Amino acid sequence: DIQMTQTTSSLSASLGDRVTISCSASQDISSYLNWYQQKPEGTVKLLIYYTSSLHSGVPSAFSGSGSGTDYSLTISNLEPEDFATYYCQQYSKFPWTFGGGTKLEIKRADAAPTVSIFPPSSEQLTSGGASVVCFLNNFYPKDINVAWAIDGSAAANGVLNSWTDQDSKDSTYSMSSTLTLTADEYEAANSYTCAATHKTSTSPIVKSFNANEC
Amino acid sequence: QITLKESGPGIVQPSQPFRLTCTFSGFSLSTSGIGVTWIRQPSGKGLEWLATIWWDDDNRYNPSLKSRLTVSKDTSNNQAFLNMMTVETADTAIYYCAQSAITSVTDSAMDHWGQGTSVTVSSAATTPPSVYPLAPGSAAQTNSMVTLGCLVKGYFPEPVTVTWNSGSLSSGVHTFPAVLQSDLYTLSSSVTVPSSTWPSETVTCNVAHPASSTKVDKKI
Amino acid sequence: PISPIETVPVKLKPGMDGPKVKQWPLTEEKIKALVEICTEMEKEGKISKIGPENPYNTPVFAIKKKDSTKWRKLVDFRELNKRTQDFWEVQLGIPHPAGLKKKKSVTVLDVGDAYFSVPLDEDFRKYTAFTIPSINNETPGIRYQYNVLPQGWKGSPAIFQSSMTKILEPFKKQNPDIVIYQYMDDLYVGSDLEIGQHRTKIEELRQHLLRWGLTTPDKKHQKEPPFLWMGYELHPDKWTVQPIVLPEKDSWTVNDIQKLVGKLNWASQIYPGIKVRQLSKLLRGTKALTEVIPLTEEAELELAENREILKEPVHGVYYDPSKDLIAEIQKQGQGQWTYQIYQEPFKNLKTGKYARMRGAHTNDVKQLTEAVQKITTESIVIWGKTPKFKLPIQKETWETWWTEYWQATWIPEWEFVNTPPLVKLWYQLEKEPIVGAETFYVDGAANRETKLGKAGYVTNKGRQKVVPLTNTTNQKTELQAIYLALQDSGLEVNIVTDSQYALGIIQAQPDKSESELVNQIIEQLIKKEKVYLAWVPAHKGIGGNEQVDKLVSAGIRK
Amino acid sequence: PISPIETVPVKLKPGMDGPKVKQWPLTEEKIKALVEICTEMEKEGKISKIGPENPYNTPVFAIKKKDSTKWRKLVDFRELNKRTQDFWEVQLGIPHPAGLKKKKSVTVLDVGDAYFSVPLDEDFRKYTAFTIPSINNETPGIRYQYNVLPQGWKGSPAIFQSSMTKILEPFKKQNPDIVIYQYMDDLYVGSDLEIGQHRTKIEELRQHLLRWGLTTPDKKHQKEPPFLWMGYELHPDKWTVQPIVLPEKDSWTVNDIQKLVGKLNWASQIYPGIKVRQLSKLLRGTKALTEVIPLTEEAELELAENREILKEPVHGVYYDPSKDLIAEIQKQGQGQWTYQIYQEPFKNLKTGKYARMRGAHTNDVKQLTEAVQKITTESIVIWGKTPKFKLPIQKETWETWWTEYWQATWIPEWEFVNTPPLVKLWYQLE
DNA sequence: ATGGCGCCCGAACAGGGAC
DNA sequence: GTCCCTGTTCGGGCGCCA
Repeated sequence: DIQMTQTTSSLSASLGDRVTISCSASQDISSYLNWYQQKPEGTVKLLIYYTSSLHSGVPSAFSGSGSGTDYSLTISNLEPEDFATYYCQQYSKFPWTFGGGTKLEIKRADAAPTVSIFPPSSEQLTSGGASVVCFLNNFYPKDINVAWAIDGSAAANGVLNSWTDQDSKDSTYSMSSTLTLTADEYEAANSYTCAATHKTSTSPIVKSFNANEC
Repeated sequence: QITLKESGPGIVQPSQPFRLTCTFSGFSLSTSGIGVTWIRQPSGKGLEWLATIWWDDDNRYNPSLKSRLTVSKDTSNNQAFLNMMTVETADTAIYYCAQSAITSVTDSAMDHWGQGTSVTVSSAATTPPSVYPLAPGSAAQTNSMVTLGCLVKGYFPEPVTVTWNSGSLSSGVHTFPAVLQSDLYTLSSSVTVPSSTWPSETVTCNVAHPASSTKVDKKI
Repeated sequence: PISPIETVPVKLKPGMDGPKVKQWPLTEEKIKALVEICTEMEKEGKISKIGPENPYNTPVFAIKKKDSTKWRKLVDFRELNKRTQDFWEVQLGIPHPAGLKKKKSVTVLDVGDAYFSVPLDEDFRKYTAFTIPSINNETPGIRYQYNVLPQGWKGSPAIFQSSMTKILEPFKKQNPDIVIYQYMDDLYVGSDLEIGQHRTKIEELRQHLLRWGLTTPDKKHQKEPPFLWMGYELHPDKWTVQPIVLPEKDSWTVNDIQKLVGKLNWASQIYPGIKVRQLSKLLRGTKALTEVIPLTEEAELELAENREILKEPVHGVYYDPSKDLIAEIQKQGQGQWTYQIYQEPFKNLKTGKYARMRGAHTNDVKQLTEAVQKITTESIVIWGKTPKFKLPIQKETWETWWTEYWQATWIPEWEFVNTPPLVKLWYQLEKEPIVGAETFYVDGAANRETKLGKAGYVTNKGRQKVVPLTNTTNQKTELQAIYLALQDSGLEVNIVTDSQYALGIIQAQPDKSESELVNQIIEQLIKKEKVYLAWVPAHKGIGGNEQVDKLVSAGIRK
Repeated sequence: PISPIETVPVKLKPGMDGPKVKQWPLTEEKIKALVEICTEMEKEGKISKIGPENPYNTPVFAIKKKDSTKWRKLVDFRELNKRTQDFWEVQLGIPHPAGLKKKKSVTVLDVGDAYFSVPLDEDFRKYTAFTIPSINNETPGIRYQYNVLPQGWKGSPAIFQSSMTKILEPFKKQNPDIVIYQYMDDLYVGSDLEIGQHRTKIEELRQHLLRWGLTTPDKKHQKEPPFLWMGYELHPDKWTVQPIVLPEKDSWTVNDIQKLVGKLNWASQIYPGIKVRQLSKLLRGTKALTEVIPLTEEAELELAENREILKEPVHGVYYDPSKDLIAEIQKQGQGQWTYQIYQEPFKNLKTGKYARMRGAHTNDVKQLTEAVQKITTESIVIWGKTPKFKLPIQKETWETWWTEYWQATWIPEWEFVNTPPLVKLWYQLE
C-alpha cells in the first residue's frame, strides 16, 4: 500500500535520443521495484526486476537504476519500438501498486490543426436530432483546446469529444468534438462556431456556418 | 514457452456478478515459486492490482475489493479464476492474468501476461448504429483538399467497424474512439480527399456492427 | 495439623548410613524441659515414640530461654545432613518489589508451623530418631522419631517448598486473577478487586490452605497502606526498607568492616551510586579476623558521602507493563560504576553498581560493556526483559572501539548520554608506520635461574642502550624494554618488538591495570603523539633483530 | 499411550553422577512458550512432574523458529550426552554416506516428534530433568522429567534407529536416488534434482512420515517481501572451497617485507616448501622501518615461488574418525568472519568464511553464532560429527546472547579463547 | 535450622606459549 | 620436560529472607 508516483507523465523524444523515467515511492522499498512496458497494441511485457536486473530477452539499452524510495529506468538510444507506456511497480508491502506509467511518444515538428466543421444533415434533423461535429485533424502535440461557442460564446452543454493516439505515420494527433443540440435548439440558434486554439501563431482557428434548416 | 489466455463474459449488468478465467499453459500452480496474478486496467487509467493467487493456497486480495472479490484455481487443469460480485460502472475494464514467480531470494515480478479480456457493465442492450453522413454543406468545397465525415451514433456493443469506399480509401483516414452517450456509443470518423476526387467520384463510409448484424452504406 | 499431602521420598547418599551419635547427658532441668517438649509434640502428632531396634540417633540440646510461647529443644541433625542425599533446591533466587506490579487490593498471609506441617518420608523417618537423656532415676531413656519435617535438615527446605506449591497450584488454576508470590512460608497476594471481593478470595484461600494442613495465623497483614514482606515495606504506591540501621562506632574492627560493606551493598537497592570500595580496600589484605584497621581515615572522607546518602530517604516505585524499562550508568571511582533502572525520569525503580576488572588488563569501554551485560541478565530476571541503555559514551567511541577490537563484542539498544567522566579510549596505535620518526628495535631477555636480566634496544640511526634489572622474568623483560624505548622516544615513534606477549597486552588498548609496569607504558602512550607497533620473529633475525640479539647477549648476558 | 516396545537398557559411563547444571534466566517471551509447550507434554504423558528428591538437572530454553508449527523446546543435554554410555546402536546404525555432500541441494527436517512414540528406560528418567523458572521468581522452580525418549539426547537416535529405518525404507526404496542422513533431531535429504523438484520430493517424504509412525515435522512458513525461504535449501555443490590467502604489490617498504616474512615463517607449518631466509637476508640491517624500500630482484624469483609451492590444495588431508573436530573463528574485518576445521593443529581438513549478511541485522554475537551454526551444518553434512568451537568472545558475553539468535536443533560444544596476529594475519589456516 | 542470593578478597587450577 | 601468566571456580566473611 505504497503510494507510487511517476512524476513525468508523458515525455517526447526522438530516434537515437536518451530517456530516463522517474519513479518515486513512499518508503524505502529496498529496490523491490520492477518495470513493465505496455505497447500501444495492448500487450504488456516484462522488462526488468530488482530495479536493476535485466529480464532475459530484453536488450542492453534497457538499464536498471535506483535506490531508497527514488528509482529510475533509462534507455540508451531510443529505437522505434521503445515508444510506449512504462509502468513502474513495487513489491515490499503486499498491496502491489503500480504508479501510473510514463508515456514515451515520438517528438515531431508541431503543426496547426486542419479544422473542418460540418452542419447537421436533414437525414437526421427529421428525427429531432441535430448533431454538429467539428473535426480537428493532424496537429502536434496533443495540447489542443476547443470551444463550441454559439452566438454568445457559451460552451453549450452537450460537449462530447475524443482524440486519437499518435498516428505512427505522421506523429501527430487528431480530435473531434460533437455538439449535441436538439432540433428545438438547432432552429432557435443562428450560426454555430468552432474555435480551435493551438500553439500555431497565437491565432484562434475559427470555422463556422449559419443555416437553421430542419 | 509458457503462456496464459483469459476469458470472461464480455458484458455484465450492473449489480450482477461475473467470473473471469485464466487458462495457462507452461507452468503449474503447484511449484514453490509459481503463481497467478489478476491485474485490471480501467478505461484510460493505469494498472491496478486486484489479487494474487499463490501455490500454497495463500491467496491475497486488494484491501479495497476483497469484499466483492474472490479467487480460485482448479490446479488439475491449469486454470485460475477471478470472481467479482455486484459489479458497478467503474468495473468496466480490461482484466489480465499473469504468471508470477518468486524467481529467487530477491526477485519476484510478473514474468508473463497476456492481452486481457474486456468486461463491460451496462444496462443497455443490442442496438444498431444511427449512421448519418457529414457532407460539407453550407461551406462549399473550397481548397483542393476536402474532408468528408461519418457520424455513427447510438450503438451499444462497443465493437463497431468503419471504412471508406469499400476499402479503397486508407491514405488519410481518422476514426476516433466512441464515448458513452446515454449509455450508448457515439463514434465518428472522417477522411480527406484531394478536391477533384469527391466532387467527381463517390466516396462512402460503410459501417458494420456485428452485434446487431446491420451492415450499412452511406454515400456523399 | 498433619498435612494430607503425598510424601516426597528421600534416600541417603550412596555410600553412608544412618547417623549414630552419642547423646550427651543434659541438665536435670533441661531434661525435664525436653520431656515437656517431646511429649507435647507427641500428643500432637509431630513425632512418634519408636521401638528398641532403631540404632540411629542424633543429639539434642535444649534451652527454652526465649519469651513466653517460645522455647528451644531442637536437634543438631548435622551428622544426618552429612549423609542425606542432595536435592535441587528449586530456586532461581528471591523476589524483588521492583518486579511486583500495582494492584487495587493486597494482603500478606503466613502459615504457621510450616515445617511442622508437612510429613517426612515415613521410610526415611527412622533416621531422624533421637534420644532424650534421662534423669538418673530411670535407667533407660525415652526414644522418639520425627514424623514431620525437622528443622536444621537439608531436606526440609526444598520439600516444604514443592509441597507449598502443589497445594496452591489448584487454587491458582481456578482463578488466574489473584497474583500469589510464594516464598518459603510467606504468601504475598494481590488482585484488582474491591477490598470486599478481595477479602472473599483471601478467605476462600485460607480455607483451602488450612484444609490442606497449612494454618493461617491472624498475623495476616490487613493494613492496606503498609505491608511487611521479605523485609521490604510495601505501600499503596512505593516501597522501602527502613531497617537501614548502621553501627557508626563499632566500625573499627576488621570483621566490622565487612559488616558495613555488606549493609551498604544492600542499601544500593534504592540508595543511588555508592563506592563501597572505600571501606572494601580496608578489608582487603587484612587477615587477622579480630584487630582493627586505621585506614578508616580515608573513609572519613569517602564513607562520609555514603552516610549522607544512607541518610537521604529514598524509595522505588512499582513496575508497569505499558511503559518501558530504562537503565543508565554513571562513573565514580577507578572501577566503580553505577546504574539506575527506571521507567519514568525521576520515578526510580531499582539501583545498583558494578566494580570488577574482568582481567589484569581492562579498559573503560570494556568495563561499561561488562556492566551493561551485567544489568542485562539482572533485568531479564526481575522483569524478564532487556531494558534500554543510556550509556555515558559517544557513538564514535563505541564505534572505533569495537571495530578495531578483533573480538566479538556487542551491546543491546543503547543511546548516547553525556554527564559524568565520559568513558572513552585514551591512546590509539597508528594504522601504518609514520615516516619521519625514529624506529626503535626493542628487545629484552633474562635467565630463569639468574633471577635477573636486561632490557634495551637499538635505533635505525645506530643509537643503542641497555639496562639490567632484577626480580623479573623473560616475559617481564620484553614488556619492560617497551618502556625504555617509550621514555626515550620523540613526539612520534615506530617501536618494534619480538615478544608478541608484550604486543597483545598493548593492542588491547589498556586504560589501567594493577600492573605498575604496563600502567606506566599506558600513561606514556597517552602523552606520546603518534605511536606505531609491529611484530617480528626472534629466531630468524629480521632487520635490526639480529643486532639487538648480540647486543642484549654476547652469547649470554651479564 | 507409548509403544509396547521393550525398554532398551540405558546406563552411563562409570563414575559419572550425570548432569547437574543450573538453569539460566529466560525472557518472559521464552517462559510462556517453554511453559504451554511443556504442560501439554504432561497431559500427553511423555513427561511427568518430580520434586527436590531428584538432584539432577539440565537446562531448557525456547527458541522461536520461523515455521508454521510453534516454538521449539530445547533441553541442553551436552553434559548428559558425554556422561551417557557408548551406544553401538549409532556406531553402526548411523553410517555417514559420502555422496551426501555431493548434491545440488539438501534439506533439513526436524523430526524430533518421532522420539515420543517410544518409551525411555524406566530407571533412567532421573537424568533428563529440567526446570522452568518464572519472572521475578513469583514461585519456585517447576521441574519436569522425561518418560519417553528426550529430544536431542545422543541415546534417542541410537535406539529409535530400527524404527526410523523401516519407516524411511519405503521412500528410499521408491526413489533410491536420494541419500538420507540422520543427525540427532534432524533429517538431511539431498538430491541433484531441480529446486522445485527437490522441494516436492521432500514434501512427499514429509507426507510419508505422517502416515507412518505419526512422525510430524515442523512445517516451514513461506512469504513475499524478503524471500528467506528460497535459501532454506542447502546447496553444497558450490560450497565455499577456501583458497583466498595471498599477498602482492610492487614497491614494498621494510614494514611490508618484514610483515610478509613474519607471515611465511608461520605458514611453513602448513606448507613445507617455504624459503624464509631469502627475504630475511634482503632485510638484514637496522634500516628505517618506514621509508626504507629494499627493492630486490632476487627475492622476486622466490617470492612468487612460495606461491607455486602453496599453489593448490595441501597434501595432508586425512580425517581420522577416532579424533574430534575443532573449529576456529576469528573477527577478520567488518561483517566478514573466517573459520577453519581441524583434527590436528596446522593440518586443517577444510577452511572457509562467513561473509557479509544480506540484511540490516547488525550484531557481532549474532554474526558469530550464525557462523558457528552454519559451520556446524557443514561439519555435519561431511564428517557427520560436530566440531568443538574455540570462540572469539568472552564466556560472559556469549552466555547472554547466544540463545536469542540460535535456531538449530542440535547444540555444539564450545569454549572461549583469544587469537594472535598469526591467525588474524588473514591467513586463517590453523 | 537449614537453604537461597548477591558482594568482595585469596587460593588452586588448569592451559595456551617456549624455552 | 617445567615455568610463565592468566582467566576463571570455589572457600570464606558478610548483609538479607523464611
